[PDB]
Amino acid sequence: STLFPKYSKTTDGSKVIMEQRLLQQVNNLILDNDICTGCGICSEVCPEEAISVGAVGGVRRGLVDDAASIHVDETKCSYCGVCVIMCPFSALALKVDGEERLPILEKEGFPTYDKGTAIDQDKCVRCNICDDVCPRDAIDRDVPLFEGEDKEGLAKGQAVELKIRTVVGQKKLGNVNIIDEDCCTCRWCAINCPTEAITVNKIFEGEITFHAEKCPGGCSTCVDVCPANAIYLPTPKPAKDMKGQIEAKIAVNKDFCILCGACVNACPGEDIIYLRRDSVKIKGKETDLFKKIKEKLFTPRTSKVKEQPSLAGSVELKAVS
Amino acid sequence: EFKVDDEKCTKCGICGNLCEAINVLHKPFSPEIGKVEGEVIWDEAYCDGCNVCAEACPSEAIKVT
Amino acid sequence: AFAVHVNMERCTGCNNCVVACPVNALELNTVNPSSTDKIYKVINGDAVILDVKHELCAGCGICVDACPYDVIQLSGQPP
Amino acid sequence: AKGIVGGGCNGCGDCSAVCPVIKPNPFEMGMAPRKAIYIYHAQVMPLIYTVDFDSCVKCGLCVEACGDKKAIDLEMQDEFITVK
Ligand code: SF4
Ligand code: SF4
Ligand code: SF4
Ligand code: SF4
Ligand code: SF4
Ligand code: SF4
Ligand code: SF4
Ligand code: SF4
Ligand code: SF4
Ligand code: SF4
Ligand code: SF4
Ligand code: SF4
Repeated sequence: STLFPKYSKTTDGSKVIMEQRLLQQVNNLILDNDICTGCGICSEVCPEEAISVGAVGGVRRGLVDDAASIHVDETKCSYCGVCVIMCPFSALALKVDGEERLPILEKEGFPTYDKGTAIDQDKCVRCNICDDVCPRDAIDRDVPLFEGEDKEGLAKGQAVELKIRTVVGQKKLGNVNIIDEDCCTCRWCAINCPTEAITVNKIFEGEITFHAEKCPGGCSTCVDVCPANAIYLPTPKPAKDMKGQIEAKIAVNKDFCILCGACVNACPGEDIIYLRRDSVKIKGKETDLFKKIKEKLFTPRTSKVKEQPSLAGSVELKAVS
Repeated sequence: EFKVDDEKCTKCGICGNLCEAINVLHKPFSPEIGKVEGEVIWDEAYCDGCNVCAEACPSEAIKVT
Repeated sequence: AFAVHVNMERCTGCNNCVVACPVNALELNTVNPSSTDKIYKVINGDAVILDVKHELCAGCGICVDACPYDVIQLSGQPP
Repeated sequence: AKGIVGGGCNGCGDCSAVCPVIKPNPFEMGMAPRKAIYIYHAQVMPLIYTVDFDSCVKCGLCVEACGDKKAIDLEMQDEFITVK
């Protein structure tokens, strides 16, 4: 036949690298399996229907080795890079020759997500709460490390601008930012910031509901795979406090849920979870392709048991009317 | 001597990052409460009358003597 | 809809893969049970997967994490 | 015929200059890249720039590049003709 369209799919360590060789031109869709979260916002969005979703719970827990969260048919992929633009936690990158290069953005053919992050440095106080509560590793705080946990950044007494008496006003030593390509808009850091100095807006809007009475108990896969740790197992009450109400088995915090979909993709139940997104927030104008992608992302979905065998090896959800 | 006001403390580490006496333990963050909540522990074996951390706290949550 | 494989040679019949599977736990432990089919049942001392056509598993890893002497391999790739 | 006076395809190449999809070229036996909208080589007789619909993602950049010529119809379907 002909050989040179060499399609290869190599698992180089923790990165699954999907490639298309030519003589001098390559195409590398690189998935970083340590950051994927098992949402399907990469399978719903694929214009060419190549990305499928795999064993989300097992992979996200470390019990699966011969697979990633997602499988991409690199013979069908077209290397548009729509998946790279529309993945909320950037765990997919496109490298054309050897450099991260997105032609569709270079030509402005696709809008991007407006995570809209910012930290008014005239209000932040170098607190440590925002780095501590961040579910993902996306707060880059650049502060000199004082006697707490290390040798003095300047000195305990120079952490406060003191004339040696009284403090002179304000101290604010250093600078704190939010790696805008890693924030998932969970809002743990805005809701819990002491001085209200963080401005993040959720990319998706909608509602998610948990029918606790249908969780079969010891299945905290949803809890394990939620990126924004919105889900919790409601703590059992002590005795002399139960008051005839026994307990719930699972619940969610709508303040922190980012409407990703990993919970739905991971739950082995039937319809415990109901997910429906209503509005994605973007910058960049629009496209007919983007209207199609909105229509694809905005269909309600829920779990399913006993999907069809012909597609064994992937996930299929329920279409809710 | 030392006394925090848990009424007006946000558990910001900027009080336990300075002195080696103040160790601020944030017990694990759970969406149950959806808030930050921990404790400030002060040991005599390391203090001084420095009082820097009184005004280093963003809030006025710390009075020392 | 994944595929689970049980190494019959080192299965002891402990039944902690049957008790811990959240699809098995659907029948008796759910309000208004949806589906009453079961992946594993320990017949003759070893765990047998009744889910022959790979339709009910969800790659949860509760069963791989449960078996005390690792013996359940979970395949996340299409069979 | 369809009513666009300004014309159809003149083979300028702006469409393939802006297309982001890259696929192997069957004319070059796969050794060379070509966009989703393409010609095999520069000496093709109808210089009309086919669109490869199996690989197009309908991003719509090609139509913006084509502009007033309006040669690109991304919704075209297989037409059937009977000839004696
Ligand atoms: S969209 Fe979700 S599943 Fe797809 S690559 Fe991004 S994080 Fe992973
Ligand atoms: S690059 Fe485009 S075609 Fe390829 S997997 Fe991503 S979205 Fe699908
Ligand atoms: S939580 Fe707010 S005040 Fe504290 S470091 Fe972060 S941005 Fe600054
Ligand atoms: S919104 Fe969430 S992920 Fe983004 S910086 Fe804040 S805590 Fe981190
Ligand atoms: S609770 Fe929200 S963020 Fe967490 S998995 Fe479910 S949809 Fe995603
Ligand atoms: S919602 Fe899904 S993952 Fe969570 S306990 Fe129920 S079945 Fe298990
Ligand atoms: S004393 Fe001040 S800085 Fe320290 S934890 Fe309390 S509020 Fe935060
Ligand atoms: S008074 Fe000074 S020495 Fe004592 S705990 Fe506060 S900062 Fe540390
Ligand atoms: S992976 Fe989960 S659903 Fe599948 S057999 Fe194991 S416990 Fe059951
Ligand atoms: S848990 Fe392991 S040892 Fe026990 S029955 Fe299942 S496969 Fe066999
Ligand atoms: S389709 Fe339009 S842009 Fe492309 S070569 Fe023809 S006239 Fe030029
Ligand atoms: S619509 Fe198709 S041919 Fe035109 S730029 Fe987009 S991918 Fe290329």
